[PDB]
Amino acid sequence: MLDPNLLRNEPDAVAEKLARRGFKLDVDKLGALEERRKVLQVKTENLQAERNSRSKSIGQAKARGEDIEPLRLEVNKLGEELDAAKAELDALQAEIRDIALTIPNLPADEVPVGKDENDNVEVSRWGTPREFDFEVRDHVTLGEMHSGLDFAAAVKLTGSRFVVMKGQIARMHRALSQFMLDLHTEQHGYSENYVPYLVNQDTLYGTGQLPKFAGDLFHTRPLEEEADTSNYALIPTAEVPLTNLVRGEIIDEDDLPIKMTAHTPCFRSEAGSYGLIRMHQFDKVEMVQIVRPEDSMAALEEMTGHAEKVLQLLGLPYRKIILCTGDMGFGACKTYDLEVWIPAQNTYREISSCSNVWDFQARRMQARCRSKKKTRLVHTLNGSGLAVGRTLVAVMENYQQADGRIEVPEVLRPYMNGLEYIGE
Amino acid sequence: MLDPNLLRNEPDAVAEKLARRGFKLDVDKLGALEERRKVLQVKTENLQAERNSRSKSIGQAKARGEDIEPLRLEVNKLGEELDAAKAELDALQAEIRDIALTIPNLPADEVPVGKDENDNVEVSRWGTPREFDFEVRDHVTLGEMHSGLDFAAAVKLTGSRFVVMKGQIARMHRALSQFMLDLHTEQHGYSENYVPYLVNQDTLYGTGQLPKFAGDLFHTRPLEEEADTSNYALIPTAEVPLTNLVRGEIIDEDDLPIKMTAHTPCFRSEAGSYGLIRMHQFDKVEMVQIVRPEDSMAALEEMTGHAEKVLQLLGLPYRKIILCTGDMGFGACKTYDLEVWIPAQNTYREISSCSNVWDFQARRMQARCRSKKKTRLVHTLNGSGLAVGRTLVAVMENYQQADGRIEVPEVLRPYMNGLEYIGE
Ligand SMILES: Nc1nc(-c2cccnc2)nc2c1ncn2[C@@H]1O[C@H](COS(=O)(=O)NC(=O)[C@@H](N)CO)[C@@H](O)[C@H]1O
Ligand SMILES: Nc1nc(-c2cccnc2)nc2c1ncn2[C@@H]1O[C@H](COS(=O)(=O)NC(=O)[C@@H](N)CO)[C@@H](O)[C@H]1O
Ligand SMILES: [Cl-]
Ligand SMILES: [Cl-]
Ligand SMILES: [Cl-]
Ligand SMILES: [Cl-]
Repeated sequence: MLDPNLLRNEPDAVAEKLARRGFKLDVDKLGALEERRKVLQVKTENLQAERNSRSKSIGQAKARGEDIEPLRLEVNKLGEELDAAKAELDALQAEIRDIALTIPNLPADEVPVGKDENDNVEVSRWGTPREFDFEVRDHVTLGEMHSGLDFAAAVKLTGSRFVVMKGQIARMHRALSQFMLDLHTEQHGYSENYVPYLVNQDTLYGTGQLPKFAGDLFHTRPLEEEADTSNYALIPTAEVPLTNLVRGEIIDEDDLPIKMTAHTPCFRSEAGSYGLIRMHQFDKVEMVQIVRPEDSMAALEEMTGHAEKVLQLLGLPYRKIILCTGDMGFGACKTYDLEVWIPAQNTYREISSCSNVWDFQARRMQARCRSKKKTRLVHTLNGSGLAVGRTLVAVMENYQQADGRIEVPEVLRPYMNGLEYIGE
Repeated sequence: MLDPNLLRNEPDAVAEKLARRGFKLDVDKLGALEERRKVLQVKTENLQAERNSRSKSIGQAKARGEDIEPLRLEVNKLGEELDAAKAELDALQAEIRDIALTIPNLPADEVPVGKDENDNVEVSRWGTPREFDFEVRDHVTLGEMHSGLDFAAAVKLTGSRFVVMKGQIARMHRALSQFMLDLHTEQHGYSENYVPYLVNQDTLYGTGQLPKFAGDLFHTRPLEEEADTSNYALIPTAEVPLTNLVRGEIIDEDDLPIKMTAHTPCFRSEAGSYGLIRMHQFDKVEMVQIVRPEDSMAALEEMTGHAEKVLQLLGLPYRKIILCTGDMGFGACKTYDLEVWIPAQNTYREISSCSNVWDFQARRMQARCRSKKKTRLVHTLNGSGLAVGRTLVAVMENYQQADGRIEVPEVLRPYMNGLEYIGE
């Protein structure tokens, strides 16, 4: 959520910034509700003043032995009017909140104005794409040659946009996630976490999947024996459980930054999309940071660096892209995307997204920090380090040999019993 | 499913064997439906004989120039009677099938007759429980001392029967699953697999979770853009996707055994149950075997051995229990359970279940083998090698020191950057 004070005091500048990312802030609707809220706030106060007075008058009557019955009808009619007003006020505060929750984050000033993917700016690149001395085979070809990718088996087991990985390919996918977690926990100061893969409605509201993106998720039907408390959704990213670990907390500023990593499957309905490029299930090693507000922009650099180190150590050429206002996620105020070289596509494909979410989720979770005094909202960040299946594609394609074998990157050989190549 | 021929030809012996496991086979209901099926089969044949004859008579009329209109009414009335009969027959064949699918597996003759957990027989044991020279702390205590188990964080993120693991505890849990997969793939001839965690209705019918155990599962609501093909359930065990990989196949007997392993989260509604002992989500390294019918009992020994090797290499004392007729799972014909020593409970707790499922799932999946000649059903087996959270509990409790630190078992130190102990 955005600061309610900016929406009440500077709506025209908020709308101006939100328009840059393609959101039209309905200033007139919002202002009408906001105005009716103040009118109701006063109406309850006046009704309470009148009730207290008539009730103090009913006291003078009971003391003077007067007819204390007409004033009793007066006080009860006021008590009803008060209740109707508090009811209208609560319903109104709920409508404003519902609206507040549909508003995306305000973008950082250094974010370039743009409409879509074509307006994102390349800020840097590393490594040089391999000059192949043969016809480049794609990851589906390479997978099937090695009997390691089986899309038909997954359709039989579940349906489309699912995969079954077998043998050395499955081992490589596994090695990649172990290498990522070990890098981040042993070298980048992240603490490892095993989190639930099903989360509740409060958690989803916390990181911003709710109320607007329910359709992007897999929802589980409630359990018979947990009838009213098991309305769960499958996690779309480890950012969701990880960021919510500080939900409703007041952290000592000296205990910040909190750096968390986790390796989980990720589940996406993939609505609106028509091999291992966009699945319903995919693994990702996630990085989450809880920081002081003064440190989030530094933390974004640090975290992107951590994601970049995975690519560098695996010898995978990539480029760093700053997203434009119109290509960011709902909760982001600034995003860097890392795009890896895919030989078979003769282009760079997204492998990570690192964002500074500002105080947007902290406001929804009421995640604050103290100095050591008064409290204020922390900032949150999240980035992939990395999306494992996309890394596997990149490794298979970039390390393929003329004979169809796949060279195991040096850093993965200890995770693969010292194996030099996939296949014979 | 059981062999339809045993149910039709030897029902009294089938019922006798099923009663041993507490199932009352409704021989009289089944026999009534079976009988009405044969009557309908004949009724359709007679109606077809009559229609063909009257239709051949209608031909003699068209040839002789006779009134070929009454016979036309006769042939169409017969065609209707045929349709009603084929409709009654199909509805009946569906009722019989529905019943066939509720019947549990017939138990092996060496399975002891018993009513519950108290009638299971200990067949062997390994190792001696540690003689503690201090007050034994439980895994919740040990977890919390090391800030590695957080049950309150999981309730906030999702709800009850979920856990959040952090730091060296999460690392140890991770190390355990890596050690298990590496043991089974490098030493026990299992091929590694990355499978979907959501599966379809056919898959669930295949391994036997359906039709009887829908309530034990988490079900996902169908996706808007996959409206009629996304009625999925979360996998309760990797046995489900793994065993179904051979569904509808005819395997060359020389390609058997098929040995598959996988590390997945497992999701159970846990209906009827009132720390890390019975969660809604838990990890398990599963072993699955597809074998010739002559090899399943040998394969059960082999697989239990593979599960036992995990416990031995981790220096964890355990006992091997043969389940009695009344304590087996629906699809099992024979089960060995490995139960590990839990110091804080002064008893052995289940860590693995290894079963010979016979041709029960193979019959549902129509998974057959040829020699490279004619075909016959394969046998399937599955066993935990092992349930990861239960192994973590066992390791934390059995390796705890007087100062609260946890000694890292020798085999896990390479998976934990050479760490000797958890905590300082
Ligand atoms: N549906 C999907 N399928 C696959 C995929 C990957 C490999 C094989 N098969 C499928 N990757 C996805 C994906 N959705 C996202 N990703 C990959 O995940 C990365 C990060 O995802 S993101 O949505 O851009 N951002 C977050 O979720 C944040 N928590 C930061 O990680 C992206 O850069 C992609 O590489
Ligand atoms: N709900 C549950 N929770 C936990 C658990 C474990 C650790 C921490 N928290 C929870 N373990 C379970 C469990 N249900 C089963 N297990 C563990 O899984 C083992 C095998 O499960 S079983 O249902 O007995 N059999 C299968 O699923 C077969 N696929 C063979 O593995 C059992 O022996 C238990 O140790
Ligand atoms: Cl429902
Ligand atoms: Cl505030
Ligand atoms: Cl529905
Ligand atoms: Cl048969």
